[PDB]
Amino acid sequence: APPTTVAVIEGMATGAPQRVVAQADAAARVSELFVDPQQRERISRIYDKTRIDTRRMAVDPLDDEFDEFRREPATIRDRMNLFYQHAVPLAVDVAARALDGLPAPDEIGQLVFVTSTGFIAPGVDVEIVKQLGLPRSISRVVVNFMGCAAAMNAIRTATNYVRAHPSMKALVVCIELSSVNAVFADDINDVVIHSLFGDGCGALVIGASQVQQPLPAGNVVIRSSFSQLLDDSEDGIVLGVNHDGITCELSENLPSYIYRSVDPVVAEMLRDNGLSKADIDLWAIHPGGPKIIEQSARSLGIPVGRAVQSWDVLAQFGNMLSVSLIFVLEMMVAQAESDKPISTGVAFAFAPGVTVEGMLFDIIR
Amino acid sequence: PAPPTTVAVIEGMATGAPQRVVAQADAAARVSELFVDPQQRERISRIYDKTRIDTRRMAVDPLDDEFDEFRREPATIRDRMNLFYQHAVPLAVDVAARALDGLPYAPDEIGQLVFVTSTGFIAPGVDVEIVKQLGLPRSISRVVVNFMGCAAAMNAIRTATNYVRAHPSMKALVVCIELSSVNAVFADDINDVVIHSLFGDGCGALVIGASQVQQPLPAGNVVIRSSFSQLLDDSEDGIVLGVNHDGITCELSENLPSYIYRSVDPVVAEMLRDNGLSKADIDLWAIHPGGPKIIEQSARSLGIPVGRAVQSWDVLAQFGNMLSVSLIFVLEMMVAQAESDKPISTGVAFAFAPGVTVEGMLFDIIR
Ligand SMILES: CCCCCCCC(=O)O
Ligand SMILES: CCCCCCCC(=O)O
Repeated sequence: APPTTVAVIEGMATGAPQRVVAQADAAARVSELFVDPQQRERISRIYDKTRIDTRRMAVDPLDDEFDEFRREPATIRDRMNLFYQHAVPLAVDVAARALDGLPAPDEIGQLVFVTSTGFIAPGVDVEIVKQLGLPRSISRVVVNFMGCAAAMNAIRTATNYVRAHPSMKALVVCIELSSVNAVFADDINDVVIHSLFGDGCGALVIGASQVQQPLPAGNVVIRSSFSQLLDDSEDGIVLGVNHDGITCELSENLPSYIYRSVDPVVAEMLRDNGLSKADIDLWAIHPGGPKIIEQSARSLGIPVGRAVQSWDVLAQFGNMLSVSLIFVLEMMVAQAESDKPISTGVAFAFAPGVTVEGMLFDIIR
Repeated sequence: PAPPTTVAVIEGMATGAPQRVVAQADAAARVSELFVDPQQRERISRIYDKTRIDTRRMAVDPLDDEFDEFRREPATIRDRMNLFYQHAVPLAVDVAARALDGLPYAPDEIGQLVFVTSTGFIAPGVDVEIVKQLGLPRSISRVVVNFMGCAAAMNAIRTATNYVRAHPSMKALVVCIELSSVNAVFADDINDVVIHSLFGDGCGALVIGASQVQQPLPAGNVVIRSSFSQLLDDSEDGIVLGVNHDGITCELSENLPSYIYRSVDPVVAEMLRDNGLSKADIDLWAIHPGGPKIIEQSARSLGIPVGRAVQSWDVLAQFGNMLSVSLIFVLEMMVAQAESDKPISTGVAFAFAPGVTVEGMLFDIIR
């Protein structure tokens, strides 16, 4: 007999590096390194097509001082040291603020640490424990290279924890510093990647509640969680470690995989929870790029602009991989879409596989 | 709400490793050749002898000159990760298939896959090929636990136990694979040679389900009673993992044995007390076979004779240090050869991760 308890987000917080990089300025830095004017207009037409206004970088890519370093080979170890150095102070602040809204450090039983842009042990999860004075006996899980949908896998892990240990809470911390892996382009993909990815941190505090028990406004109930590895999509999203930093490779066919897959997956899931698409008030589509939001919406047969919080996060921060969906959730909690006392929502994102990960959730108003 | 009164059971287990055996004597010969001073070659042979390792398994033949060009060449990390994938998949899939072959054929009951490695980094990775080639459900929950060192199987089991305790109808599959051989480079200092003397290759897989407590279980099942974890202080240097241009690396402090001596007893003592036991109630000590000093200092801390941990010594001797995998090997041995007449054997497993952290389980083997 499964426990009849449910997982609740009781606490959230976001953060990002102080350094803003205007998309206009980034396109200038790149266009300078082209001669043929037919090629310079293609660069500017790429950066304009991103529908990104700003990003936050831990390391300024529009800074000449480290152009020597970013061209130099065999720097991966230095970049991982660089990741640790920025990640700790950012991670610890965001986590501290996710907890600051709430009553007892000895009740936090699990820390789930998510990144696909950092690889170093002992890592940030340890400094989080020490600097926040969490229990030395806390369960730690490090989820790596699960891409942009990694927060969904982390939440599912946290949900399993608190449902097996209802007295206890789980702390989920995601941090992505794409900027630490920035290099001078060889291929088209490289320039496209460098045009989209930014930096951010998000943190969640998850606890268990008895079903039907009353909950304060702003709590998010995780009702249901779904995964789907698709066929003939291995090329879709590819992550690798190079001598000069971690890399991401996105197939030209990725938008086609997204169009094909989203509706059947989301349709089956909703049917399984006795819902139709007309019962969803909130669509938290992963803001990975314009193409990902566009093709996700077209698959679902909803107007592209319906996912306004996704568009807003892309515009202000770009693609922050795992973190992006914590930002979308914070916005949805912060600005209610209607008068309803509960808002029902679907979140999903794409990981290597290709895999579709998502949640059905309720925000209490 | 009240916590579920269910317990996690290992219902399935299997090990594997590369076909290729490499005698410790032969490995020491190749390494001594690449050195000049006869006083230096004495130290190398006395290092390899001191490991108390007889054989290891390599996916990649390290005493093979075609590979020596490559392992001197810089900026090869991507190629080595491609090399990891290429060997890992066939090995991973076989070991997982054999962990499941022990049970009624129902792939649709596997709800979680936890994939553990600190020697490989590539997406989409082995976890995906495992799902496809075994025809596990496309809807299966996947978690990739990376760079949690040699105690990573303990973190994985804890994760799997939380899953099946929240989803009692469902089972979780834990797969650990380490190929140290794909990160082999020519030594610089001392740590380099010591690391290259200890680490080997292996794969282990576990199938975990939930039982109602006191409900009867077949012989060979392992009951996970408790999991425990302890981050220690002034021990950051103890165990360090990093990614280099020419492969993943490991750095072990000269003070690591001191951290192990000081940590193990208090941690294990408190844990046992909390489950209503003393050290005199333990029948099985599954100390992580990381090296002689780790087994020795663990035993000295606990105040048990060093040779008491027989299966740890045997796994080191035959396979060396396989990080996360090593303790699945120790568990298989303990299941395979009963230590006494008792119908249940109670045991403690623990290992060391970056932090430094002590991770472990209290467990019962059904006889
Ligand atoms: C997932 C790691 C890839 C990051 C590449 C650098 C992109 C940028 O920040 O411009
Ligand atoms: C954690 C990775 C360690 C790589 C060292 C290689 C040891 C060997 O295979 O001889």
